[PDB]
Amino acid sequence: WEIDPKDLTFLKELGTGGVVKYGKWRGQYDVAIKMIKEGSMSEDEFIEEAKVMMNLSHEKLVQLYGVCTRPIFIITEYMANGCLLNYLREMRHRFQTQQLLEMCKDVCEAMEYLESKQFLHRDLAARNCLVNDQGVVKVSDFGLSRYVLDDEYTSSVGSKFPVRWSPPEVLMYSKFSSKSDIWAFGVLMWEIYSLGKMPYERFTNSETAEHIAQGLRLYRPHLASEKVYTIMYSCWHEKADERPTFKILLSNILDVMDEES
Ligand SMILES: O=C(CNc1cccc(Cl)c1)N[C@@H]1CCCN(c2ncnc3[nH]ccc23)C1
Repeated sequence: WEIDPKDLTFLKELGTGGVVKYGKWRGQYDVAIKMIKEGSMSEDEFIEEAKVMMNLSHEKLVQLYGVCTRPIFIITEYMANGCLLNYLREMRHRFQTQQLLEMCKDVCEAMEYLESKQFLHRDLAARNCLVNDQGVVKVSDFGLSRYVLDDEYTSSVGSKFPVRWSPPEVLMYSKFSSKSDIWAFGVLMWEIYSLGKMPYERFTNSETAEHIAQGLRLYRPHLASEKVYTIMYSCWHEKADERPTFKILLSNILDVMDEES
């Protein structure tokens, strides 16, 4: 469960927000080293659950290799093409919709696995997915929000809360469940088919919440076929119990993949 930090070679910085670096493990294996900002996380709680998130293995989940326990380190799978949000916004890729659908299926596969384990992501969004050197999308930082201490992010009334990815029952009552992950998944499909535009682009968070409370929704990205739009729209039913499962969403996505080509 614990990785010896002396086995790490740091090679390049990948981002600061704490700090993420590219490096090697025992000379050979590529890794991401996440160096957590002091005071930013409930580290004891994180460490205890870290023991659980490593048994969470799936080809479409960014793999947790271990932790170093200042700053403590989270060592994970390295994803050469970075976060899905920036990849989507690189217009040079000139994606086909078949590739976009495959991105959606990648995430849906990961989320069905998490569902089968009764594990919530709680912050699913394109900014929390990564792309590897082969172009496969995997979902990262699942469950992480439970241990972030910043209160602009903890609470539904927070300036950093994922308002645009939250169902009505989350915005009004903080009711989290599998179906708030389902809702967020549908917004993620919208992000993917919109090549990474911000959901509810011309609205504030507060306008977005009123719009959702009123029963109005995101509409169809240009690159989305009717059958793809139907899939994402189904994640946004006002009644949580009316929303599909990730198993059902996976079948719907597989069906459309067949029908395109
Ligand atoms: O990992 C995050 C944010 N989450 C986070 C969570 C806990 C602690 C810390 Cl410090 C950060 N961002 C980085 C930015 C740079 C590009 N990234 C990667 N590139 C390439 N491979 C990779 N593997 C994992 C991340 C990764 C994502």
